[PDB]
Amino acid sequence: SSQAWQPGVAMPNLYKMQRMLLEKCDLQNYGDSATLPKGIMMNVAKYTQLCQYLNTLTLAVPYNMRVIHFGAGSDKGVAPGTAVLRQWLPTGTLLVDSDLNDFVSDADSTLIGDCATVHTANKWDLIISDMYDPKENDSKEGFFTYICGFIQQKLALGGSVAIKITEHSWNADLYKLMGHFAWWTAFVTNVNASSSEAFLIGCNYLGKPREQIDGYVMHANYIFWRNTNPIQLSSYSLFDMSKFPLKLRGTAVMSLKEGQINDMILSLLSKGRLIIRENNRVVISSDVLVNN
Amino acid sequence: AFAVDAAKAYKDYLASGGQPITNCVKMLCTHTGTGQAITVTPEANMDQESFGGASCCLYCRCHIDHPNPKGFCDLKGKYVQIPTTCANDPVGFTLKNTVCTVCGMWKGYGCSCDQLREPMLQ
Ligand code: NA
Ligand code: NA
Ligand code: NA
Ligand code: NA
Ligand SMILES: [Zn+2]
Ligand SMILES: [Zn+2]
Repeated sequence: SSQAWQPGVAMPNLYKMQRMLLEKCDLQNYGDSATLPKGIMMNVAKYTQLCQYLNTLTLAVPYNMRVIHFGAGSDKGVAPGTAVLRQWLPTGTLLVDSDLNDFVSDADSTLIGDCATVHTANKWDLIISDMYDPKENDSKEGFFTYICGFIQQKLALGGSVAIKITEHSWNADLYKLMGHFAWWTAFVTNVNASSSEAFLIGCNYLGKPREQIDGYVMHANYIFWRNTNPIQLSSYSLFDMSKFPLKLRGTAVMSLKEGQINDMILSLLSKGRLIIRENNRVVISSDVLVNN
Repeated sequence: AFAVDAAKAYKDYLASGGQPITNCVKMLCTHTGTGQAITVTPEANMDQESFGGASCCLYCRCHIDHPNPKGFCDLKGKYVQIPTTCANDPVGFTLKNTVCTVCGMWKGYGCSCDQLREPMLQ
């Protein structure tokens, strides 16, 4: 009952320490749908609750923040999630989005094509993904292989991620990478609690493993949580938008070498008080296959 | 001197009984905003709905060039406030209306730059 007032529910830490056997995700509240505010799309409601929850975390929010959003195109050719991120993020935040098919966006720049065709010369402060690619319930690669590589090469230390997963759309390597953040969780939006969907949130990237995570076991732990803790569908949090905007912390950004990352630096990164990356001109590109 | 006139084509389509462009992205907001027409964040007042700008632009939605030399969009990356009575056709509203360059309110839907303001208040 108490969770219905929240934007959603984060997986309790005790589940991360178990070794569950994988099995079907069978939700008691499945097939159902929540009562959305008049004319509000499920994608706007879902992203609003994700941002409402991200507000409670130690996200680094530097001036000139850099955010990239994957899987941003809707079936109707617009970008509802991008519109919510731009509302949530401080004005002036650089926002780039991307998807497989054409769509019209409020993002500063939009890349169309397979996410594997996306290249950026710069590092990012936040990565959001709504990409969906399911597949026997074994670890799936495809865009998950790309996102694991993108996180390890283009995420600034201190940066965070919110990557959508489901019972069948997940990757063992992505769960292993959550151990490379100061903290992580699986977050279920209350408006979509009847789905196996969750956002894997990595908070404050350390660029190295703080904890060894077996991704196959951790997905089984996630499913066990969803199977045993029913989450009541709720749109309650969507009606009070007074504290919605991400607070501009003006988090310090500095370019330190890999050999200068000591324990004091790791401690600042872990508190959301530091971003490590150069602050060069943001340059992105989408590879084009040439064929006659 | 040929040039596609998308604006006139949409207005004629609406006058003939055509269904307005749909899937404009409506945002959640307090509805206690300034009520200005086009803002960096949702500013809907109690009589308006805030929408993602790109989704309410005829040119953006029809994948057509913007009718100005620099091909610049006044809506993309911003939020447009649409009177609730016109929220069923945000694209038609933005096309048919003009933002006051002085107060930033829609002309005929917020702009009071032309009112008397004769009796002053203490
Ligand atoms: Na904003
Ligand atoms: Na070709
Ligand atoms: Na109407
Ligand atoms: Na206009
Ligand atoms: Zn436009
Ligand atoms: Zn005016």
